[PDB]
Amino acid sequence: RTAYPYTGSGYGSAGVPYGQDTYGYKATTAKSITETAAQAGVFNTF
Amino acid sequence: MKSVITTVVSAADAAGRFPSNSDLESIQGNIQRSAARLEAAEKLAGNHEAVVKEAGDACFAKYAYLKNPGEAGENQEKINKCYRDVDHYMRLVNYCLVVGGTGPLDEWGIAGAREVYRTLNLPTSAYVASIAYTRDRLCVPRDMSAQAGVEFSAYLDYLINALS
Amino acid sequence: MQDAITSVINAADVQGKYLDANSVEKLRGYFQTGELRVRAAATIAANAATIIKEAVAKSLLYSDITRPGGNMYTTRRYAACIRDLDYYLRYATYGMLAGDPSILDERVLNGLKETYNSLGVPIGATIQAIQAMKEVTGSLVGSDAGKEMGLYFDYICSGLS
Amino acid sequence: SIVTKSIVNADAEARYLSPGELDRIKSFVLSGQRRLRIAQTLTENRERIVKQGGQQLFQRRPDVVSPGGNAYGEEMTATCLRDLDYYLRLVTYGIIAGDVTPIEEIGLVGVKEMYSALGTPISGVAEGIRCMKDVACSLLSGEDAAEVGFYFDYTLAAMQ
Amino acid sequence: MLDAFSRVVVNSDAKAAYVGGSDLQALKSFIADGNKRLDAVNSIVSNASCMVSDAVSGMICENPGLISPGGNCYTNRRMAACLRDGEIILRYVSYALLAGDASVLEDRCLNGLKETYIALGVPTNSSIRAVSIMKAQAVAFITNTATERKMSFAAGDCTSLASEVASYFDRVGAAIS
Amino acid sequence: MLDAFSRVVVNSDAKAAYVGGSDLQALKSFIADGNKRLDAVNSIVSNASCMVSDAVSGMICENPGLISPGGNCYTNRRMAACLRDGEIILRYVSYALLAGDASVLEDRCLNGLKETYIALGVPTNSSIRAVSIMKAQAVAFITNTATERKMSFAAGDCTSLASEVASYFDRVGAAIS
Amino acid sequence: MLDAFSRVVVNSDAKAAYVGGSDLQALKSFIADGNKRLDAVNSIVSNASCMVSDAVSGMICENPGLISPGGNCYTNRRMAACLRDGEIILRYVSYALLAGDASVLEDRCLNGLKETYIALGVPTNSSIRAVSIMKAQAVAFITNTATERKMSFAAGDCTSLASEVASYFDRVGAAIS
Amino acid sequence: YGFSFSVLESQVKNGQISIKEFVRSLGKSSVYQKQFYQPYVNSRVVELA
Amino acid sequence: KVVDRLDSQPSAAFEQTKQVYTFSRYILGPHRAVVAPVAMDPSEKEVVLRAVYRQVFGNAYIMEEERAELRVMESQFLLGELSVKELVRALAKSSTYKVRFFEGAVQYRFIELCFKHLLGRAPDNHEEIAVHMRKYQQEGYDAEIDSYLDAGEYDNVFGDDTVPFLRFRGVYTPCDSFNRQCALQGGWANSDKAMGGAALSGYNGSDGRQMSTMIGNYISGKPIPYEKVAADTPLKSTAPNWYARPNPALAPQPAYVSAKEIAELRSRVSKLEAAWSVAVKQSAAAKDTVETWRAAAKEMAAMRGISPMGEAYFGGIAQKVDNGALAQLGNKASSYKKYLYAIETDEVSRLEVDLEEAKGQLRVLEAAMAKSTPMTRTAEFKTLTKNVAAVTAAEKADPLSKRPRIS
Ligand SMILES: C=CC1=C(C)[C@@H](Cc2[nH]c(/C=C3N=C(/C=C4\NC(=O)[C@H](C)[C@H]4CC)C(C)=C\3CCC(=O)O)c(CCC(=O)O)c2C)NC1=O
Ligand SMILES: C=CC1=C(C)[C@@H](Cc2[nH]c(/C=C3N=C(/C=C4\NC(=O)[C@H](C)[C@H]4CC)C(C)=C\3CCC(=O)O)c(CCC(=O)O)c2C)NC1=O
Ligand SMILES: C=CC1=C(C)[C@@H](Cc2[nH]c(/C=C3N=C(/C=C4\NC(=O)[C@H](C)[C@H]4CC)C(C)=C\3CCC(=O)O)c(CCC(=O)O)c2C)NC1=O
Ligand SMILES: C=CC1=C(C)[C@@H](Cc2[nH]c(/C=C3N=C(/C=C4\NC(=O)[C@H](C)[C@H]4CC)C(C)=C\3CCC(=O)O)c(CCC(=O)O)c2C)NC1=O
Ligand SMILES: C=CC1=C(C)[C@@H](Cc2[nH]c(/C=C3N=C(/C=C4\NC(=O)[C@H](C)[C@H]4CC)C(C)=C\3CCC(=O)O)c(CCC(=O)O)c2C)NC1=O
Ligand SMILES: C=CC1=C(C)[C@@H](Cc2[nH]c(/C=C3N=C(/C=C4\NC(=O)[C@H](C)[C@H]4CC)C(C)=C\3CCC(=O)O)c(CCC(=O)O)c2C)NC1=O
Ligand SMILES: C=CC1=C(C)[C@@H](Cc2[nH]c(/C=C3N=C(/C=C4\NC(=O)[C@H](C)[C@H]4CC)C(C)=C\3CCC(=O)O)c(CCC(=O)O)c2C)NC1=O
Ligand SMILES: C=CC1=C(C)[C@@H](Cc2[nH]c(/C=C3N=C(/C=C4\NC(=O)[C@H](C)[C@H]4CC)C(C)=C\3CCC(=O)O)c(CCC(=O)O)c2C)NC1=O
Ligand SMILES: C=CC1=C(C)[C@@H](Cc2[nH]c(/C=C3N=C(/C=C4\NC(=O)[C@H](C)[C@H]4CC)C(C)=C\3CCC(=O)O)c(CCC(=O)O)c2C)NC1=O
Ligand SMILES: C=CC1=C(C)[C@@H](Cc2[nH]c(/C=C3N=C(/C=C4\NC(=O)[C@H](C)[C@H]4CC)C(C)=C\3CCC(=O)O)c(CCC(=O)O)c2C)NC1=O
Ligand SMILES: CCC1=C(C)/C(=C/C2=NC(=C\c3[nH]c(/C=C4\NC(=O)[C@H](C)[C@H]4CC)c(C)c3CCC(=O)O)/C(CCC(=O)O)=C2C)NC1=O
Ligand SMILES: CCC1=C(C)/C(=C/C2=NC(=C\c3[nH]c(/C=C4\NC(=O)[C@H](C)[C@H]4CC)c(C)c3CCC(=O)O)/C(CCC(=O)O)=C2C)NC1=O
Repeated sequence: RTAYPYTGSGYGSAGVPYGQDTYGYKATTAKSITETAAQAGVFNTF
Repeated sequence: MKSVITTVVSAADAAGRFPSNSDLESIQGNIQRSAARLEAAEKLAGNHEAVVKEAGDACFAKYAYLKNPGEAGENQEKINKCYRDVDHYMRLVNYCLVVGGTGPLDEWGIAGAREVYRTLNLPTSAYVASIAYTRDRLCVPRDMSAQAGVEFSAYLDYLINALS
Repeated sequence: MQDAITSVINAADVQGKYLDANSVEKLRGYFQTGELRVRAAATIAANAATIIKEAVAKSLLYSDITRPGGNMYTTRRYAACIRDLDYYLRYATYGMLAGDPSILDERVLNGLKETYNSLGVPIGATIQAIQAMKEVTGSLVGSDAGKEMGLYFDYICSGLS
Repeated sequence: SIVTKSIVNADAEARYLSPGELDRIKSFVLSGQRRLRIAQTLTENRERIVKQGGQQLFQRRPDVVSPGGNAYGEEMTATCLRDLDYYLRLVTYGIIAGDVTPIEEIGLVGVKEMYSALGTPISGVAEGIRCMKDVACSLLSGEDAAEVGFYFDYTLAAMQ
Repeated sequence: MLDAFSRVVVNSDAKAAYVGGSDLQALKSFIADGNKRLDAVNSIVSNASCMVSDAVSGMICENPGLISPGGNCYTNRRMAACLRDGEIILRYVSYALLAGDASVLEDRCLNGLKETYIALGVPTNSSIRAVSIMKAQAVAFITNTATERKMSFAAGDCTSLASEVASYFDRVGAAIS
Repeated sequence: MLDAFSRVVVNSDAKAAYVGGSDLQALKSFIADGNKRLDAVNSIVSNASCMVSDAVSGMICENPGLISPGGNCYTNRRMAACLRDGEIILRYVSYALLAGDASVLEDRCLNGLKETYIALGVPTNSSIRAVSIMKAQAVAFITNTATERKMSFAAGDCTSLASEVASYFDRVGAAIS
Repeated sequence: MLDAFSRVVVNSDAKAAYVGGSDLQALKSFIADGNKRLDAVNSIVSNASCMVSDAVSGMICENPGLISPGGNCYTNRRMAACLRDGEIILRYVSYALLAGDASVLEDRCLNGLKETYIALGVPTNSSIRAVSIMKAQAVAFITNTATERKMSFAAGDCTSLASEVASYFDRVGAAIS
Repeated sequence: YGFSFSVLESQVKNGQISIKEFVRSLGKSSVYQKQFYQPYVNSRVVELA
Repeated sequence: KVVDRLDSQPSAAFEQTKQVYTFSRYILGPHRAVVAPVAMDPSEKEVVLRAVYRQVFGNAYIMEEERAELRVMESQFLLGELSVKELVRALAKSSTYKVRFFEGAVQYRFIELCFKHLLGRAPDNHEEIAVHMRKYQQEGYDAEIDSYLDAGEYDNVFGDDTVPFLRFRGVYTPCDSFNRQCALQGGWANSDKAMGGAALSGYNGSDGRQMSTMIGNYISGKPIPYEKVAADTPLKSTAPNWYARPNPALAPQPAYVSAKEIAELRSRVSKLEAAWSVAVKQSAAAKDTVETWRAAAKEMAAMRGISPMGEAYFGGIAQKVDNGALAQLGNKASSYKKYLYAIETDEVSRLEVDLEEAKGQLRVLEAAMAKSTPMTRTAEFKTLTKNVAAVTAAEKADPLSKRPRIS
């Protein structure tokens, strides 16, 4: 059974949901520029 | 990559000198000669699938014994690899016209070829029947210009002189 | 969505100055190639189906993405490819006329690599297909026109990577 | 299958399954013993159903195999029979699923885009499946040949 | 090592392609200003014996602890090596301006210079200033805005070769940082 | 490096013993089938130039991306290089079968092949596939069950040397993984 | 470095010229003696290439067991790391001298240094000698009482900056003790 | 009629846009306004909307 | 027999370059022979002199101002009565070779420097050094080098005509002899004053100790770690500049490595390694769906062959023939070019690219976790709930020690 399986449902499907997690268009989780850096704890003077 | 730049910056680097007027003059030749040798890099690129098709079957029209069982071109997969290799040698000649020297041939196709063609029992005379057919199918002012046919042929029979 | 003239006007407008000699210098450079781009976009419109048929047969036709288990097995999945490759050859035609790749990332590139990872579409085979599609496009439109149309193909391949 | 689209039908309508839907899921699963026998006949007859399938296909369409035809030479003719092995396989899925839902989303949806984009005459591949149908229904009784042939002609209909 | 012709070869080998009509407009424009590039290398190598003393002595008047005893320009043998790697770097940048690609910069000059300068104990931040004065000089010579020696030229734009030689010194200044 | 006689000598020199009659029953049995060991290692060495091309190209038909541009067995240098270490490994295994002791394999062939193949970018899982095809051939030629060549042999059993040459090939698999 | 004094934002579209909601009063008060502080950090970092080499060789020539083989500064990786760490420490005092407080020094440079130097076997009794030289070096340079080098400052006083920077060096020196 | 909105069936089958997005883009299409906008009056277009 | 003979046997009669030096890394970069001609221009005598000073001093700054003992040994060579072997012997007897690589050097550092300078290779085994240790201590250094260059090694692989070079000889008699080679001749930049650390231990760069690494690799059988043979490395200098799809050049070591990034990367490279071993057993027969009908579609299609050009007229139209070797099998240009596009379209190769890509990302991320106690971390990931526990109380793996105090 092929390793690079895929997404989708119905027939012609590999047993993996759409988008690998059933979400086609995933809402992002990143923050913006300056507070992705604020969380890193290294870009403090920046 | 043996080229016109990488001989004047390999000999100056071994000497430890700046690029003097003897080495800037050598790349002035890379402006006059490269007007023609890129034209033979462009006609060969736009018509590559018909050149190898017209050349690779002359390997099998001359040597018809390759389709016998036990020989090199015995089945479907080994015939497609034999047309693949003439596409490779026609690709490095397109790479050598656009480099400026025999760089992509002496490193990528030629070096080690006499050790793989003896180990895999490929006849190397069958390769030069396909390349020397391409040299004699060349009409000089019809395929390309007069000068671009000189540049394209001089890498072709250099590759013949490498394999024989 | 800016062409070469829109991008030239924007940069000259964003500083609040008129169109000086440098701004018009590039605009004259774009009008010189205006004749080349239309004929390039002319033949590409004619041989749209032929170019895509040549690219897939030359890059990924017989590889094991085409076979069962590969990423392109079912007929819905195969039919999505030539539908998908049609946009790359089409939007690249738009960039070749507009002379600016802003339309690509505006309408193609954004959310694209993030979408193929969701579906599990192989980005490696995708770029190879566009590279092979770029190779046949240089056959039709010529060398310099292929250099122009080819300049937006690898822009798609770069951002899609 | 009949089970999955009788569900998604009643799913969309915000309701459960009627007796008309549940007396047929019931009627289908008691039919399941007879379906596996029918698919079992076509399973290990693919050597004859495909090879005799391409038998009549070339006798009826010599253009596709003649020089210039899409399936010309030792290479394309092998793939010429490969597709018939595909479609013969999907008919075995449709017989066990009791519907062309497996055949629908495999080998039927957007099939004209593929074969038009491959240069293959789509009418020619339709002729191939019809030749397989006469070989398949010749291997079964009349009660079965009304089913095994029944899924082929649906594939014939969608393939043109 | 590569040049600007064979960088697009090994890029076109990555996509198993012929070098067709799309990529040759990148290279026929490269030989279109091929007379401009040789007019830019000639401004570098004609002042190259004077630029290396201009740049190493500019590092000394900024960071004078090098010539302080215990430093790294104190011993007179140790001073004469620092004039040598000012111009070996200028030899390999001028090959990279000549070839049009920074492979010979990133396979011969910077090939182990970072662990060289650690293991010799050379201060790396002063090696940045020895390099970057030669960046600010070569973009003054190629644009011919050097404030005490103007060279004769056919006039025209040259700012692409200025940013190209500024891109090769940043390749040096990042690899030894 | 050692052989099968001198392996039990350093085993007996660790306790400073003489080589007595209780130890020597293996070595007197070792020369009792010493005709079979030369009859075994002749069959590998007479087919060794086709054993490598059966195996390196047998790696190719399993993983056909190696001949694509990018894969590590593409260029005629690389194929002649991969064929070269196809027969270095086959030389030292046939050395190890002849001496009957795996010491000559592990200090001369395999000592540091793993860190070498990391540095060249050689994929280490594919080299197990080159070795395991040569593992299945050397146990075929010794037991004379090769399906397209039979050689003349005296009648009798041989599967001890087929097992010994099998254990000299999984040392190559364990060294580079 | 650039957070050590605050810069006013005067243009629009900023969110800090209008909805700043503050001005930084703790650092608006350190440009009230800001030129005298900026000359003091310029007195250190123009001699920071020479202060670290003098101080590390100062503890070598007073405790000569470190460059003995078996000592903690004999090999080249350890000798390069010892010159690196004094340079890093001299930078972080020069942050804390510039910002006017030791809160940058204690978490980025001193938090987890005594546990590090006992995890590597670094002699803690010798490293506190290496910062007391740099304590004595920095108060010579800030008060301009260095013997071999003077700098042309303005006419004034720089005690209570020299004792400020001497209060950081033992704050280093007890954080590793 | 063999009509096709491959871009819209793309962006809806993946979920990149809603059905409501796919419906609104269908309304502003040109195959729509040629069908239910051009042959009618703004009065009749409102009711057919 | 792919290689007929090694480089240690001399080149017989019929080649200009030896057989191992054709397809090795000899031909790519500047580690070649620059063998002196018979009579030569004093510019060409300076070319062979500048390669000797690069080779036997190992990129050292020879300080051309002095060249103190050099110009007698130069003028014996510029006449022609000194061989290039006898020049490179005489340079290895001078004071400016002694004060660089002998007055501060350990006898492991000195022997490993004479293997790089005089010969090409590295020292192979342990007792190869133990000959040259005992030959120095009983005969002295002047009779060491005389007994070092006049064995059977130098006169075959360089002769008395060519300068020494780094011998990329293809067949390496331990496999670590390639590893210690590239670790000694450390790239195009590093000299041996740098590599032995003679400058940093030096009192103002003068009279410092030439200490050595790799002494643990010559005593015990232990390979060189891969970072010294791939980063500061002559293979970067004689680099092919390919498109190598597993790129052999190591990434620079990242700041702020996390254990959360490694612990999913090790599970990913176990996921691909377990999936590669499944997919490689099904290769080349069951992955080819058109293979099963090749026995019949090759004999169904062997009817009415056409010998000249022109037939299959098909009711009276042209519809001719191609009659080549390719198109008699019906194949096209997209049928031999399908092998070049087998990286993104293959399945077994799809795994082995990302296996070696992610192991190469693992081997620099795991090796960047050699820094533990004061290292400032960061959280570049969004601090999700996925977390492995710290359950390390009792024995979980316990490698089998059956002889716990066996006595
Ligand atoms: C980039 C390199 C390149 C070339 C070298 C040519 C090579 C070439 N010429 C022809 C094809 C041809 N070539 C010629 C020319 C000649 N025939 C002769 O016998 C005379 C020597 C010569 C007159 C000048 C003619 C007349 C044809 C068409 C008929 C034929 O095949 O001979 C073909 C077969 C495909 C075709 O029809 O074009 C090829 C590959 N084309 C290329 O793209
Ligand atoms: C970089 C440039 C480059 C090349 C020049 C070729 C060279 C080349 N050819 C082959 C491999 C081959 N080459 C041939 C070719 C021929 N045998 C014949 O019947 C004819 C005589 C002749 C073609 C006209 C065949 C049949 C094989 C497969 C050998 C085999 O499977 O035994 C291989 C082994 C790996 C493989 O491709 O399977 C290599 C390296 N490949 C390259 O990548
Ligand atoms: C091919 C690549 C290549 C280079 C880039 C150079 C650079 C270079 N310089 C030196 C050697 C040296 N390099 C420096 C240089 C400096 N110290 C400073 O404080 C300044 C910042 C800088 C000068 C600008 C000094 C001071 C030495 C002397 C060390 C010594 O003699 O012990 C060495 C070691 C050589 C040796 O001493 O044996 C090398 C490799 N040479 C090369 O062959
Ligand atoms: C404390 C000591 C000290 C110096 C010695 C100078 C050194 C110096 N000169 C320049 C800047 C420059 N330096 C030169 C170099 C030269 N000019 C020539 O015509 C000759 C070729 C060569 C001297 C032989 C050039 C050409 C420029 C660019 C501008 C110009 O002078 O025209 C720069 C970079 C810009 C800058 O940082 O100011 C520096 C540091 N400045 C100092 O602060
Ligand atoms: C063998 C040695 C060798 C060289 C030294 C150059 C010499 C050179 N430079 C230019 C020619 C030129 N060079 C420049 C370059 C410049 N002008 C400026 O105002 C800038 C200061 C600088 C940019 C870096 C320009 C703008 C031209 C004219 C346009 C062109 O020919 O490209 C030309 C063409 C015109 C002519 O006939 O002179 C030549 C031959 N070429 C060589 O073959
Ligand atoms: C003394 C013990 C000894 C060995 C065991 C071998 C192994 C070996 N192979 C190579 C060198 C190489 N080895 C390979 C091998 C392979 N690539 C693949 O994809 C396959 C999996 C595999 C062959 C089956 C390739 C492609 C190179 C060349 C890389 C290059 O030229 O950069 C090298 C470096 C030498 C050089 O390139 O100059 C060594 C030491 N040689 C020895 O001397
Ligand atoms: C993709 C292409 C491909 C190949 C090249 C072969 C490669 C190959 N050969 C063998 C298995 C073998 N391979 C050989 C090798 C040879 N036989 C000889 O007589 C010669 C000496 C030498 C060819 C020149 C031998 C002797 C065996 C054992 C069985 C036998 O052939 O008798 C095996 C393991 C078992 C198997 O799968 O068959 C493989 C993978 N198989 C393939 O699928
Ligand atoms: C100089 C080279 C040289 C050799 C090639 C061998 C040749 C050789 N082989 C055997 C003899 C033999 N060889 C075998 C071996 C085998 N038989 C099989 O069925 C297996 C296929 C294969 C095992 C791998 C057996 C079983 C005998 C007979 C028992 C024995 O004498 O050991 C004998 C003893 C009997 C005789 O005189 O013929 C000799 C001399 N010895 C040498 O000195
Ligand atoms: C931001 C603050 C900051 C620091 C202060 C240093 C602190 C520091 N030093 C070392 C690491 C080291 N530090 C030293 C230094 C010394 N040992 C001695 O005997 C001398 C007394 C002294 C030089 C003055 C040595 C020798 C090592 C290497 C230890 C070893 O390799 O055995 C390490 C381990 C990782 C590394 O190798 O860098 C760290 C975190 N690094 C930092 O990031
Ligand atoms: C045993 C070996 C040994 C050494 C290597 C030196 C190193 C050294 N120098 C100083 C002491 C000092 N070191 C310096 C440093 C410098 N002065 C300059 O002009 C340069 C710019 C810079 C060196 C490069 C200064 C400014 C002082 C303070 C005394 C003074 O005013 O010079 C001290 C501390 C003395 C104290 O604390 O009272 C030591 C140990 N002394 C030794 O006993
Ligand atoms: C399960 C549903 C399904 C189908 C049907 C399918 C078809 C399919 N047919 C193909 C080729 C092909 N198909 C044919 C077929 C024919 N030639 C003729 O003359 C006949 C009319 C006809 C067969 C009866 C030929 C000649 C090719 C090769 C075309 C080429 O090489 O250019 C290919 C490309 C090669 C391959 O990957 O196999 C696919 C994917 N894939 C699927 O997933
Ligand atoms: C205009 C810019 C743009 C692009 C590019 C785009 C792509 C896109 N490609 C898709 C699917 C797909 N794309 C492919 C493509 C491929 N399979 C392969 O092996 C090849 C590498 C590749 C062809 C080159 C396949 C097979 C699917 C179907 C996936 C599935 O059914 O799971 C889908 C899902 C929905 C659908 O096709 O209806 C979208 C939205 N959308 C856009 O708006």
